[PDB]
Amino acid sequence: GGGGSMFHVILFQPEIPPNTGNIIRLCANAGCSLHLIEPLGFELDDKRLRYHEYASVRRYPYLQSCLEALGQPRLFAFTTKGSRAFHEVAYQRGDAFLFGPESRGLPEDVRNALPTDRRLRLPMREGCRSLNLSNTVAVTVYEAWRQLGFAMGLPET
Amino acid sequence: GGGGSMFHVILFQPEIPPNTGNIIRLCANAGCSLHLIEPLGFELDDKRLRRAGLDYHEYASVRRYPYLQSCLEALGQPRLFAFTTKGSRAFHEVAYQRGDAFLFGPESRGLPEDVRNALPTDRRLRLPMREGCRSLNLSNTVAVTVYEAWRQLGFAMGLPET
Repeated sequence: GGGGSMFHVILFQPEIPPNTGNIIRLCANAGCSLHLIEPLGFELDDKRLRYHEYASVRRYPYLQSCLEALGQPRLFAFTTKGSRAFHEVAYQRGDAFLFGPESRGLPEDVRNALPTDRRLRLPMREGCRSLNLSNTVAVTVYEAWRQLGFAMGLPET
Repeated sequence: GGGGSMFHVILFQPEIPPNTGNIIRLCANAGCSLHLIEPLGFELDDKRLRRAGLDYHEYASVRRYPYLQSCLEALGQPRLFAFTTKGSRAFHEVAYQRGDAFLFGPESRGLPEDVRNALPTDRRLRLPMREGCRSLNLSNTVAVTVYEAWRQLGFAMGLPET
């Protein structure tokens, strides 16, 4: 209902309002909770992407405040610097997924607080541009959701 | 056998440029060609793509057509799947294969009824959703669709398959 959701999506200092808009819609369709680590590059009444599709959007001053509030969930970081392909992991309910901001990496110190096998990467072809952040989150969430059989409800608390 | 990209992504009358900006990056990363059925809701041509920074290898795979049928003929009539909320079959039940083409409707309207029904029922696919939700963003739908099909092919990166 408000944190008993399937996965937790954590955006570290996101910068571009439409991306976060599209991630809110994605988390709604997939039953995930969304968490934003300040500072943000936009305020949360802008540009409404297109009542309460968004009310399930928490913001926090620091990564650690978010993770305390969530109960220290199993955490994976999704970075181009990953040591391991995202699809090799056995995801499970309550896992948290941490993504960096659009125009920069996730800080070195955040990435290195995670075990090596939990710094994950999507298949990035050589010489290519980065993927859009929202598409990255969608692909990550839908792969983890697929491993759970696209389960819709139980529990919906 | 006449497929030199992994998949073919076809946008029917795309309206919102950032969605197509995002899908160009996804197709480049996954090794897919991208085809846009006119009219578009925005400007797109090789000069604009070059002003963005794409060189010949990258924007040669981004092409426009007048009609859906003109596009399919240019591709050799590949197996075609259409991705819609009115689909009958869940998108993850298909066994995809190299050279498959994926058709997506516009942001505002979804595919024309006559386009959707031109396809066999078992190739009208839907993505899973919470009950009573609005569709996913068009570029998220494409990303999610392509990466599931690509996962089935082991994420083969530019493998020299015929």
